[PDB]
Amino acid sequence: PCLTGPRTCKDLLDRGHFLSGWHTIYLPDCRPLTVLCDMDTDGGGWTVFQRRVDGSVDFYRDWATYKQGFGSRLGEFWLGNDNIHALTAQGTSELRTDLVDFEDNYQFAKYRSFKVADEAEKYNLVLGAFVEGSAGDSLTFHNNQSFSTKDQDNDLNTGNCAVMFQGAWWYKNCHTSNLNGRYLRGTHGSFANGINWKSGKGYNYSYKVSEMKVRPA
Amino acid sequence: CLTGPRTCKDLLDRGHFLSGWHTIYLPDCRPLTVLCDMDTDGGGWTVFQRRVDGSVDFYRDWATYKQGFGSRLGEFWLGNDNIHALTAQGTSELRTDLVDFEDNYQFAKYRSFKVADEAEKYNLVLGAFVEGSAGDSLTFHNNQSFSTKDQDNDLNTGNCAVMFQGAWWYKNCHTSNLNGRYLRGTHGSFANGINWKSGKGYNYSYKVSEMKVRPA
Amino acid sequence: TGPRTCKDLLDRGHFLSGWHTIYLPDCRPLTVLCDMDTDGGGWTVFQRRVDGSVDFYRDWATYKQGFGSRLGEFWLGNDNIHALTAQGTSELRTDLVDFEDNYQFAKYRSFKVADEAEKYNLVLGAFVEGSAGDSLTFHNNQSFSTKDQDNDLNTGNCAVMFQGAWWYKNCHTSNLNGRYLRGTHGSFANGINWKSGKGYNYSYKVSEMKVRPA
Ligand SMILES: *[C@@H]1O[C@H](CO)[C@@H](O[C@@H]2O[C@H](CO)[C@@H](O[C@@H]3O[C@H](CO)[C@@H](O)[C@H](O)[C@@H]3O)[C@H](O)[C@H]2NC(C)=O)[C@H](O)[C@H]1NC(C)=O
Ligand SMILES: CC(=O)OCC[N+](C)(C)C
Ligand SMILES: CC(=O)OCC[N+](C)(C)C
Ligand SMILES: CC(=O)OCC[N+](C)(C)C
Ligand SMILES: [Ca+2]
Ligand SMILES: [Ca+2]
Ligand SMILES: [Ca+2]
Repeated sequence: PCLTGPRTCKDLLDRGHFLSGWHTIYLPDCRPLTVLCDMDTDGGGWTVFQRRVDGSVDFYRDWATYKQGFGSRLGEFWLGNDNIHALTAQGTSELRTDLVDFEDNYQFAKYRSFKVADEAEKYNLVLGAFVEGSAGDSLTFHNNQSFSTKDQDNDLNTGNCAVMFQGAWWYKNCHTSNLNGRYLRGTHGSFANGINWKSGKGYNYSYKVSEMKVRPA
Repeated sequence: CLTGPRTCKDLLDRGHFLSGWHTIYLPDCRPLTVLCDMDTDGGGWTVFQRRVDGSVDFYRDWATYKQGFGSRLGEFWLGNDNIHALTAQGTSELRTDLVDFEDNYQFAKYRSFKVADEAEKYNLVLGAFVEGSAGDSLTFHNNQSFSTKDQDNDLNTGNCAVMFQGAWWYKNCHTSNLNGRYLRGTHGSFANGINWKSGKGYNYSYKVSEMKVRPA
Repeated sequence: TGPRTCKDLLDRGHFLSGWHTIYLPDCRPLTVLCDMDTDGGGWTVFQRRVDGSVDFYRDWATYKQGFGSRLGEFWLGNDNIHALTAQGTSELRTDLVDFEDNYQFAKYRSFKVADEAEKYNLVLGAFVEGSAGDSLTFHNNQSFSTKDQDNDLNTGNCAVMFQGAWWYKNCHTSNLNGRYLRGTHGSFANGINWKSGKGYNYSYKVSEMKVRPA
């Protein structure tokens, strides 16, 4: 009953589910997990692990919360670090980042591979090559970095990157990207604490939509 | 049934951490797709009422409140038969969540909450106010049949549901009216909005409202 | 056996609109959107525009298999729409909203689309009623045209001029798969347009196309 069923969003597309939405796939350890499949963007078949859309969900959360995931299938959410690792351990998944502004401009960025280690390794980020994408690289800077929340500081910054830029991320010292920052709605005066992608709209603009998704590379 | 999930609390305990529509099995093993709020106040809440944008007409008749109405994609009332079925084993709390148009949030938690069957006209059986920023505006409605425009069971020589375009355990008539008209903030009209008297009062209609239960 | 249509589901006490799985006459599952509210309820919805978030200017293979998101806009796909209609008599119905929240509709006694061999050909009954007027009878007995597949009768490219897919003739009175232009637009007839409704220069806020047994 675990071997009958699907294991990625790509499988489901291959089996003729053409509509984006929440489907259940089976983890490599046979745990069933209800994921969001984007069956439309760039060929379709993407499993979506992060999604901001309207600012309705608090993303300024603690380690246990980022661990297990939070939010709503009906809106915004983080799939959870255990799940993101589970999905990306064994094998090779490409990463697509899709973004939108409040002026309705669509941007993206695409990476060759994407993997996060387990909690023992603080969900460490293993990033392949920037392939292309009109949003430009603002993730490579964050390669080989542990992931930090406000209540657990694993960055290379003598202070707390998560309290400062008000998010949660593979911070370094601190970031060129902050997709789990505060939903600030466009141009903001405050520094780099919005849904920010430095090479995109920069440190003072917070996107309307953001999605981070994976697909078997 | 029986092994599977009985409540939204079960589903959380079993590792569904994301809010959303899941199917649970009632005290009678009838399968029921409900909305689980896996986030608020510990999570594990089954949500039976939701206003969010004003897209759904709530000024409806008895048969409609009976069976429920609305959309999983937005606003809805789970239906009185279902709400009764859900709280029959009268040991589950009520939380009322409310958001204004400046994103200021408020709430009100009650220690038990139960509605009788249609025979007893979905009478409201409410426990104690425990805590909450909304102030308490539900108690006043304890031990009262539920009325809709076409089924007048209030203590008011007229038709309360008509006079406040809603449906409720109306007395004479109300201090709370969460099924009233989606009036969008301050309104001139009297007490016919999504109103909670002790909250923002008789002339302010909230942006969001949710009524949810969980086993104590 | 189980759920053949959204009407079945309503008859079984699913009163809330939303995505349910039903069983096509071949017995293939399909998760469809049920509108359990409008005009008695029990409608299976095969098209929906709501906010302009999804690109509808797509190619034949894409309209074939469907595209979009259960969370928003989408086209159920022509194979599914054919599967969905052909076997029985389903009764089309269109719901249009303009930006001043004015509501209009049209209803048709029957609605069917042929298979891909016949170019998903539109086979349409008579106008029952509709305050939107009738901007679709005009399109009866016409193959589907995508920007990349031209089967229209303007030897120019209808789909390209107006950017959308439809059973185009020479060219259109309705264009519900056109560009989400947000109300009044200067460009000609390339929005979400229904000619007898708010005409060739207004693009609705919402549009839905849904079917139900007669
Ligand atoms: C991820 O970051 C870690 C730090 O947490 C990086 O580890 C460091 O890697 C350098 C070389 O890249 C190591 O230097 C080597 O070791 C000896 C010193 O004992 C030196 O003499 C050798 O010549 C060699 O340079 C360094 O020791 C090491 N630091 C730590 C803290 O272990 C690691 O390289 C990063 N991983 C990737 C794939 O980038
Ligand atoms: C930080 C965060 O995730 O919010 C919850 C705080 N808690 C669990 C201590 C009440
Ligand atoms: C008021 C309301 O809930 O609508 C139902 C009335 N009827 C009979 C037209 C369906
Ligand atoms: C709109 C709705 O579902 O209730 C009225 C019933 N109708 C329209 C079939 C008479
Ligand atoms: Ca530090
Ligand atoms: Ca009375
Ligand atoms: Ca031509």
